[PDB]
Amino acid sequence: MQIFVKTLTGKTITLEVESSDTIDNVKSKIQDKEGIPPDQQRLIFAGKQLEDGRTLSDYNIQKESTLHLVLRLRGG
Amino acid sequence: GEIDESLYSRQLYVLGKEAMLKMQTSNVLILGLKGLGVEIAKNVVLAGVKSMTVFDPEPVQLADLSTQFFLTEKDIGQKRGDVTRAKLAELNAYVPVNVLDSLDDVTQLSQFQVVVATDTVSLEDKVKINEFCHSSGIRFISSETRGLFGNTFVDLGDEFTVLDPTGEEPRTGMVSDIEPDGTVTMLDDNRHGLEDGNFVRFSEVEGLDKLNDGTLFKVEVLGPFAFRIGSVKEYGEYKKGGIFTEVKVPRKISFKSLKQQLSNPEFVFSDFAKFDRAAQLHLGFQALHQFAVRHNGELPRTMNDEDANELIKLVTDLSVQQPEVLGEGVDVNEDLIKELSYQARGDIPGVVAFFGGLVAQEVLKACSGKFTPLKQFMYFDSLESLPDPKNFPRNEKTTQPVNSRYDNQIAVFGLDFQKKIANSKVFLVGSGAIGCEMLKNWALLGLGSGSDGYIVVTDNDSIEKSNLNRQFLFRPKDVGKNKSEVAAEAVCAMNPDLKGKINAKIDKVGPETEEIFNDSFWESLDFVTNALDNVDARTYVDRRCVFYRKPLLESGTLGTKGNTQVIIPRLTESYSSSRDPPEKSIPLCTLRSFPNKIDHTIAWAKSLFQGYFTDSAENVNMYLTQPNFVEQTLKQSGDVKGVLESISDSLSSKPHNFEDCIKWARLEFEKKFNHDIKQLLFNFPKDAKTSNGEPFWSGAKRAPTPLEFDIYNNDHFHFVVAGASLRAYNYGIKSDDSNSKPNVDEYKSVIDHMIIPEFTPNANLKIQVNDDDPDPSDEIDQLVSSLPDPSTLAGFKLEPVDFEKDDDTNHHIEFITACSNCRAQNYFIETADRQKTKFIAGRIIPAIATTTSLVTGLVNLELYKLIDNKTDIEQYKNGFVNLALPFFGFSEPIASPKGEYNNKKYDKIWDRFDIKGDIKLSDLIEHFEKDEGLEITMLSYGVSLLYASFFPPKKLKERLNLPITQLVKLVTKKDIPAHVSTMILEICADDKEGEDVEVPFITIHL
Ligand SMILES: *NS(=O)(=O)OC[C@H]1C[C@@H](Nc2ccnc3cc(-c4cccc(SC(F)(F)F)c4)nn23)[C@H](O)[C@@H]1O
Ligand SMILES: [Cl-]
Ligand SMILES: [Cl-]
Repeated sequence: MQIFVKTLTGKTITLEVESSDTIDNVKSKIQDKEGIPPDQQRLIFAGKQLEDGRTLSDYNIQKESTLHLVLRLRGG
Repeated sequence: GEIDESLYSRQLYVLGKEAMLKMQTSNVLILGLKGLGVEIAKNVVLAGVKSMTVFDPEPVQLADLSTQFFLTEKDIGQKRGDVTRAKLAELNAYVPVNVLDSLDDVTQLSQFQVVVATDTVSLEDKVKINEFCHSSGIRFISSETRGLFGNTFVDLGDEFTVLDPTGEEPRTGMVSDIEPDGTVTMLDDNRHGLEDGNFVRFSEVEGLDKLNDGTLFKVEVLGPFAFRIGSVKEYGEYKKGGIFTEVKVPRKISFKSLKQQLSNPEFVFSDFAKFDRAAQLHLGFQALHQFAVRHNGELPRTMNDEDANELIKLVTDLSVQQPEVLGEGVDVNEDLIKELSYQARGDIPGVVAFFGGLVAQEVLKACSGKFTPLKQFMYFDSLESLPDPKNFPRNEKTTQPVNSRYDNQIAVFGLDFQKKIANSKVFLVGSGAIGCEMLKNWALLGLGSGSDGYIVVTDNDSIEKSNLNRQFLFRPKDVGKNKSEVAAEAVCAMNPDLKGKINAKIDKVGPETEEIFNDSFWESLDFVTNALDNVDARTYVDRRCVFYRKPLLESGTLGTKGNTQVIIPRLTESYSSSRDPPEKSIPLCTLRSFPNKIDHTIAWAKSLFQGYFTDSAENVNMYLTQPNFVEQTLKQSGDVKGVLESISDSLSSKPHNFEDCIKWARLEFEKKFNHDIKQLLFNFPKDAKTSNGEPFWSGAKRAPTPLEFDIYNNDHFHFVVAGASLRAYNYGIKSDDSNSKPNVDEYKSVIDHMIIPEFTPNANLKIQVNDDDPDPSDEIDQLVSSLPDPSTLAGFKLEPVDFEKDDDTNHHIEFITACSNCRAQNYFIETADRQKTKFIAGRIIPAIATTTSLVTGLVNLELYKLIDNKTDIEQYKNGFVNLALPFFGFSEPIASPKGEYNNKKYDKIWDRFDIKGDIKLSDLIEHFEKDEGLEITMLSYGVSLLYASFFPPKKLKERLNLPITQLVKLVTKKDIPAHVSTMILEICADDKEGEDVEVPFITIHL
């Protein structure tokens, strides 16, 4: 299936995945596309931050779901 | 066409000159000056629009003070508009603020480009005003807050052009091939970073010449390293070279009217976990108005059941009339609507701040076409903020007005909870942008105004002019004073309940101030809130919060982007548990020899600046005042030869007047932009080839060309002026009654009489090509014998330059800009202006008040959760925003990782072993085996090993009988300072089966 990853700068990434896939996996597909190491990636979906152990099923991620890749900022 | 950079500097890096120029031709009208209206207005006036006009002829009442920080009790009975006007005016001298007396004549709306309708304006009147606006090209925005709920609606008309959807730097990149079908391959491993449907232009593409003419090409992304632009065989055939630059094209969009949208709304979601709620609230908000029509302007009574059921029924009727909002077979969420009724009169600071920031930014979008507007409705709630009714019962008695400014907060949370807020003890780290907003919010909460409460705020910085653009507590007359102190005073004028309750300190947090910010200070607090501008500080506060077990409310911004995080004792990860992307380093060879971007020439120039005017001076002063210096340098410097040449040159040259400084700077121009370039070219001529026979100067290596000084060139001229002026300052030489602007003809007569020595190559010099390949005593002895004896120069001092990005008269950015651009000319890189150079060299963070208030609002809604000591992680919200998009999303915090040793479960972040007193080593080891089932294997204080189970008997007899303080003295040869009240010890240990197991750390309480 396809899912979408929207970044905090408005970029849209498309991914080919399976709900059996791990978050670890998804992070590495994101690494392939954007060059961002997995340990720097914050993915959120439907009120939860996705964690390394789990699967796409564990967060209930359907086809054409959008996940958000977000950041923390240093200004203040 | 003129923008005050000294005021607007940081906002300008967010919005841009064009957007701000349109903003300054836009007249804005705000209807309603309760909290929401005044928050929106504050932000828009700070941002700088041609004029702000406010309308609100209703008398001030005590309850209006819940969120309207510019009303005082003395204002009661007078009109909101009139009383607020002057205080908004003081925020920005460039923006007049007027009061519209009467809006009986809707025709008056024609004077304005953007009209905003807040919570004070009826729905019936909103639809009328919107129809007037929409049909005559006036941009319309509305917003309403009701308790912990809120919305906003945007209608920019039938024709609106978005000029830039995101505000991001255009992508850019180097190209290595373009095939006939249009497939564009990036150079090496560089990522183009484009998205399908982006547009790009090209330059330097050899063999396709009309492809460089400015034509745009639509992008088809193939992978991370290639995109396609459509056939190019009609333009020629690619040879080499090429740089693509992304272009944002304009986009025309249409809005519907408020009326059309009431029954077919287009939603943007505030939180995707809550999406099924937007339609329901959309019904509910309309119902509050129907309700008011039937009850003579009045909203539902606070916590009242009869009225809530009336609202539930009004909503039910509405879903029949607007079948399209819920859709087919979706029931009215009755509990939601009941809460909306219950809270309809609530005026909550955090929610007002959230909408005030958001809606202010939509106003700026509407004036400018910068950023993507909200299209068209957004609804929001923060219901998770409600305390557990077990601890704080909510009902008609507890929530009733008490005749105080807090009555409409009480309306939601109840009196006892509001009193608990007043008795909180809080530390605020920072009094800048977040800091000022935070203290305003706290003033409105009455936080710390109870006899058991207080606020401490610390910040060592003083108020600079650009601060005034987003630190709304400061005035032009406060410039130079201390932020924390002025801020504290300002918020007491806003709410006198805090008079005497804010301790404003001028200390920086960190390891050096732990005597001030000590055990007793920290243990006394309920929680800590950050308001900081860098990561190391946030990390330090996070560590202390872990150690003292205090919650921490974290936030941050960068332009339109922002985030919130909560760190809760014994529940979540801490700030330092996770990593953020680090700043990418430029390779050394790229800076030194092969720059291809202005970022590179700026870094180079900044460093030359340091060396010329700061480092070389500091060195000379050390050498003249430290009789061991030369000996000290030899053993300990990495670069010895450099330090000694910099002293030698600083003392032989020794100018006597300004004319000599001109000469030094001209010769520096020749060395840096002529000779060094000819040298690099001696080692690698234009046509030179690599090992495989490919051209050396390709891709990132751009073949330079030496400069012939030309005083009519701005960069050449300013290099000399700024370089001479700074040299002069180093040597204490008066600049030319320097109030005088520098004169071209004057400098030219000096430069024209100079003999500029010719370049001679050096065949010894080898230049480092890649960073991997390594490269660079009797000249040193020679260089020492050349140095003047220090008693030759008695009382001679050089004055080092302390870099200051924000003084336009001091020559610093003048120099770096000119020095950068001269090297840019060398390498055919586009030169940059002072603003851009200042942004890069000065590491300036883009910043605006809208994002700052919104994010602060979000923090103050998590704050409510701490007051209730919530232990259910599912209740807390880390937030992420970009107002440019606009985007809001939230996530439940991550749990602290847990461990186990033996049968004991522990928190890997938060748990420790607390030991009372200066315990003896043997007693400690024994306590752990007897009480914890742990055989200590290794025990350490910082860097130093105090005990290890492999220690043989002689060594153990030395240590086992020592208290920990003495054990440290034995090992580190160093005392424990008097003031130190705790010591952290790390341990490794084996469990009851003799296996190594990860365990908590130990705190020794002395
Ligand atoms: N975003 S803003 O408008 O620029 O305002 C930000 C505030 C925060 C201030 N900085 C500040 C205030 C109080 N204490 C500290 C400590 C530090 C700091 C900075 C760098 C390194 C270190 S040492 C370490 F990491 F703690 F070990 C400490 N910054 N503090 C500004 O003054 C501004 O007003
Ligand atoms: Cl109303
Ligand atoms: Cl921009």
